[PDB]
Amino acid sequence: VAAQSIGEPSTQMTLNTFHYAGVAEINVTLGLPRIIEIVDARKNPSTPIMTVYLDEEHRYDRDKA
Amino acid sequence: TTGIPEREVREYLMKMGVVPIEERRPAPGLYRVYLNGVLIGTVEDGRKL
Amino acid sequence: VNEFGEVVPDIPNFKVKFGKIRIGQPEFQEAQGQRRPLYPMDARIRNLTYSAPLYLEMIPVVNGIEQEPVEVRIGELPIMLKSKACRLYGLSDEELIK
Amino acid sequence: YNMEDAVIINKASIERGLARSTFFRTYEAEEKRYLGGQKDNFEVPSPNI
Amino acid sequence: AVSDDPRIQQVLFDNLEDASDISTQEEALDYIGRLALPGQPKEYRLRRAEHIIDNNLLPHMGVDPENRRAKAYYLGMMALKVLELSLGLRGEDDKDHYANKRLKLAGDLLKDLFRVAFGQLVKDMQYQMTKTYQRKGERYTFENIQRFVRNSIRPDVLSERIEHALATGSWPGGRTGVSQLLDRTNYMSTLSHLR
Amino acid sequence: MKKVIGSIEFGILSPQEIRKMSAAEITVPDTYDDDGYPIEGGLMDKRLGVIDPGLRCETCGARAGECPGHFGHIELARPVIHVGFAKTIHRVLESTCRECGRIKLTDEEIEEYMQKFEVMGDRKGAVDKLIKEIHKKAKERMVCPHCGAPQFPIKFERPTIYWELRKDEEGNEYKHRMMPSEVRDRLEKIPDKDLPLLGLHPEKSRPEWMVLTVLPVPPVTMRPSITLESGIRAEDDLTHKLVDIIRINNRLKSNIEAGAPQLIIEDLWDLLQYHVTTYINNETSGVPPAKHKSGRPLKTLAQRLKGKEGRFRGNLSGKRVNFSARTVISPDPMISINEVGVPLAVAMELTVPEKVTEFNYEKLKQRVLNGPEKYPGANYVIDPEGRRIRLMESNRELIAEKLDIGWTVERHLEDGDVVLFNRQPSLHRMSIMAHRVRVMPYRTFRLNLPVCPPYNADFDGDEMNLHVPQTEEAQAEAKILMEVQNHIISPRYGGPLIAGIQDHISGGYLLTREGAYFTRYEVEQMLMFAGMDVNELPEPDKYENGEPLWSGKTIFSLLLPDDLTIWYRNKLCDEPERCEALEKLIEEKLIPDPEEVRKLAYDGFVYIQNGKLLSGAVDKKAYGREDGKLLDIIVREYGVERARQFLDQVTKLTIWVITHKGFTTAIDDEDLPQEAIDRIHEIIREAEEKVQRLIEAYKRGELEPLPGKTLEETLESKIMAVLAEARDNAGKVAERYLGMNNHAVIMAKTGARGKILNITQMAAMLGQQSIRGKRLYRGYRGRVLTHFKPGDLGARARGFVTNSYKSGLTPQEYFFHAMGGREGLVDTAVRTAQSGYMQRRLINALQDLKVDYDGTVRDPTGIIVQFKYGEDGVDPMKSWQGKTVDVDRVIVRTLLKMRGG
Ligand SMILES: [Mg+2]
Ligand SMILES: [Zn+2]
Ligand SMILES: [Zn+2]
Repeated sequence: VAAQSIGEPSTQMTLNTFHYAGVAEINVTLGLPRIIEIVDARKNPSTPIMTVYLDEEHRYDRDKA
Repeated sequence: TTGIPEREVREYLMKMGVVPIEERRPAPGLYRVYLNGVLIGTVEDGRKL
Repeated sequence: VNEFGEVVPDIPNFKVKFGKIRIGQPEFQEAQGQRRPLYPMDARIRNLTYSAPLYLEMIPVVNGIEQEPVEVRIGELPIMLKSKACRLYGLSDEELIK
Repeated sequence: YNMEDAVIINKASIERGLARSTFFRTYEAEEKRYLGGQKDNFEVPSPNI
Repeated sequence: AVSDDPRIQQVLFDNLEDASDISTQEEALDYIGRLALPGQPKEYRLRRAEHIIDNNLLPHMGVDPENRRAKAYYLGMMALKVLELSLGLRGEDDKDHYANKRLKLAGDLLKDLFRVAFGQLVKDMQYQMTKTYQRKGERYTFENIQRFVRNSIRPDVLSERIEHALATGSWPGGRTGVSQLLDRTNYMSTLSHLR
Repeated sequence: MKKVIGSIEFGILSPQEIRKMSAAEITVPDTYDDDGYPIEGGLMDKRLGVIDPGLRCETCGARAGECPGHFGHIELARPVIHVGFAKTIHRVLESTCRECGRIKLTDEEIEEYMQKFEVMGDRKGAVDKLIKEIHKKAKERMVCPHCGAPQFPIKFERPTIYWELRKDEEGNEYKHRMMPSEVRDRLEKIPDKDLPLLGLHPEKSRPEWMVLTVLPVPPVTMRPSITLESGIRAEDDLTHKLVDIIRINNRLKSNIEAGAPQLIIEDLWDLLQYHVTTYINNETSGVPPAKHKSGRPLKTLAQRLKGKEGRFRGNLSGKRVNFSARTVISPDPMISINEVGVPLAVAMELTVPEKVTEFNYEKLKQRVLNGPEKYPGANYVIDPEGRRIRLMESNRELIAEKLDIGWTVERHLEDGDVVLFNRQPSLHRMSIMAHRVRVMPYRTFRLNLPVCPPYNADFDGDEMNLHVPQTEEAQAEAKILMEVQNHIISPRYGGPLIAGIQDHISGGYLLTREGAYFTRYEVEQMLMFAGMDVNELPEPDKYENGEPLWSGKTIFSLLLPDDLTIWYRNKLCDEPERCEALEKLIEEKLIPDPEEVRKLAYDGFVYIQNGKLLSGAVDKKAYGREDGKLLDIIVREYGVERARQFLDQVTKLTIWVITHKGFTTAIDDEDLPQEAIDRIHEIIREAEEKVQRLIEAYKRGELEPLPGKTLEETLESKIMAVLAEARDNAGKVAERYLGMNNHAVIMAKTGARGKILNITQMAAMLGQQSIRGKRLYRGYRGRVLTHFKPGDLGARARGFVTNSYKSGLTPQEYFFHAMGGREGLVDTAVRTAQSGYMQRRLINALQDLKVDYDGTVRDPTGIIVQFKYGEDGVDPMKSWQGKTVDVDRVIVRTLLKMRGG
């Protein structure tokens, strides 16, 4: 049941608003091919991103960020 | 398109002013006329021809 | 046919020059050869092949001199319906109905 | 009885002609001649085995 | 031969200097038969390249060794196009634009069928006449060919090979699906299927 | 006495075994010979297998039909290396010392590696590391501890030849060839104690047996002779190559034993080595495939068991089946949620065995007497012996005499037999469900309408198949465990899957709006249409001003049980203050009088208290395929069997109002007046002119570009945002002017084939038109279509449709719309392809896991994957939106039932 419940929505994996009205996150490979990459190993993967938060000095100021 | 033999074409252009490959620099000479990809001859003024 | 032209054999006397092709009228000879004209409607119903004969003339060139062109059929070429050489071309409405 | 793309049709209309149609097929039983000289012969198969 | 334009000309002396000093003339021709067949063919070495150069490099311009000299000029011009784009001179040709796409319709296809079929006939006609020379020897002199011909054609050959290739939809070249059976249900379909 | 297969222990056949399990020595190299009397003394039925109409076999008679073939053997004159073990033979040969039998390790070293063999006895993967370390350590040594080290040469390989770079004169290094006899005699010295220290077994797989001495011959039954046209015997590949073995074998023994010119032995040996290699594997490496005189390569053993199209996926793991039918489906909402309609023609071609005992004796006597023609008839009768007797031919009376209990009749399908149903592709788990047969005259399967989200079926010609299980254990199992009612909630997410569709939702709204007064005649008529069965309590006529009549809320209230207290905001609210004026009067009182402010009701705050719908209206938050918190609560609180009646009675109720009330859509439903039309027009003019101003800014180099993208992309990025606002702004105008009381918007706001986005897209702008992100660029050298000027990046030029579907599209705009519509077509067929393959991966990886009785998920090798399943312990089919038990619901529920009294 775990296999089937995860393999059913891939069929109903339609589009979204790919050209959003946003700026920061850009071309992060959404959709069904993303699922295939995590299900497989692959040392390499296309378009990596790492997220960085900041401590209590840089949290509210533009010039320090 | 149906089809027309290459004979009557070649002659008619040549007779009218097409300057054979024997004269080119070419660039920059205001030139290059093509016939089905085959670069045959050059001319003088583009808009005229 | 103008690409092949002359060819072989290894015996130096004979040669064969290729002449001109003419395309006949759609006909068929069944068992015990009787050449009769063919119409398209009749062809589809009895499993025939709607085609026309191809006649070539060949020129025996012995020792250089020409002496006698012979026209000999080669087989059968499928003709397209309502084309130029097929019997249905430029025929009136009443005759097509008949 | 017509939800999600179904259509209800007037009984009388069917019964007077609307949308009636005929299907056709044709078989092609031939007469093969074996090379040994024997032949087929279309006859009513004698009540045997 | 490539170009007299100085800017384009300066990018070719580099490429020239790196290899033309190492390989002299006609030895590259030798390397083809080398690289083609691994195992000493000494005589055959030169001749294999002749086969490869004449039957593969631009066969629309010629097939004899004299025709090479013409393709030479042609090959230069093709190369020029590539080099300028790396310098920027044009805009990449999109291969879906209908100016550079042409349809070969029913006429021209049937020529390619008739050519191969007619070739097989002429080849079968040659062998047969030769195999009738030893057992029949001499007949009437000017009527030797005039009988050799008719006995040695067996016309069914050319005919069958035309039908069976067009009726099955597997042409000799390698293409498939050339002929379909005319879909005949409701008039609009047939007319639509023809286009 | 009827055992089952416990285990399977693979190994290697020993020569000793092959001689007893062989039936005869094959000696005559020939096949049949010829057209009459096919009996030889070698490879054919010499007590081996029977295929001809001649009964002779090994004493057992046993004709060709049902007669398991018997094996043979061939006493090979000389030893022969098996190609399949070659790579392993290298690991054995160059890791031990010759003449002694030791593993070239001191006792101490040997002694301690023993303790790593009991700690690793289950994991095949991590033992291969440990074998190779021993392998690598032995290969780099020359000092055996039991022969005093006399300088050990090194071995060679590849493909099947061996060498040893020894010394013999003074310093030479000639390459002495190696013969299988030499190799074999060197392996029998290795004692049995050392095989565990290698990769072998002492009893099942001795190393010396790897050098083939006797070749077992496959039986006749596995080597069939296919015929070509009608008189040609196109011999079997196996047979031919075997015949080839005996022809070289027979000359071999006679040619060495008599004369000995020495040279022959060298050539003849390697050919036999060559030849056997093809019999094991014709597609081997370095071996010219031994073909038959036709060009067709022979498919030997390694092409027989496998070769990507052998006998796992072809005939073993998948088959067509019996007892089935397949046809089109059409709807009928007048049968219960689990029943299925079966066409009466299909009912007579499918039967079930029944096994008469003592209480249904009377019934079955009438069935078999009725024969195979009438509907309640029978087709076969099975006596206890097992011979089936067919009831057709000329009489059925004498069969239907004293039936005598214990027999078995195959009656036609009657009302009530269990049957499964399949849509085919079987994506999710729910696609095969058991139904209950009901039989009606015509030729389609009738499926009740709410059971048409789980099959993902529509009704435009889709076909379904139905198979009927037979054996009494199987049949029972299907009815208790797979019936429809046990699957209202889906295991994927915590919500109902089988529920109301399009008309069911929309009709529910009309039944419960403020002012839906149904006259006495209609109420009476519709309670008899919905199965429910009440006594003389329609009572009591809320409004008698105009006439005595009934408020819509009370008729709906006759379905919910008498204790459901629920309250939730739903989709149709539009005034967040009037919802909140009523939201406090439920908290601080919990049981008020219904009269004060509940009769000061709203149309979007469902309030039900102890079985009475005081306020609210029903839409897609009660029923429906996505989340509905009414059908959801009624299956948790009040078993499973209650839910199907509540679902069933809601369907036939809601339909009867929608039918008799009138629910059309005309053409004026999309019309706006002249003033509203002009309002949209001024918006499209300004939005166009805004785009023009940005283009002029780009030309004069005052761009002010975005951070990340390049200048050319910044321009495009700014433009798309400008127009998307303008389309949505027009949509706000459409949601404002045309009222909520026409028959088209109603469908949109409740959720029955709706989206406010398409109703607005029928009376306003369509908007931009895109292809996978960028705007329309693919065209002529400088423009899209040849009707615009070269070098125009304007709004109208680069694909922006201004007219709607009502007013009509112009020629340029219509062509642009086609570019955006082909996008949706291509994609949908492509996305399915990658999904289907991907699913095959995860199924063949996880299908082994089960939950043991102590709540532990274990893989088939006892390696515990998860202590207490799924971070214990509530099954996803019964949990509340990711959480468990829900204290917030349980408190309100029990406290209300006790305090209310
Ligand atoms: Mg469908
Ligand atoms: Zn037997
Ligand atoms: Zn030793």
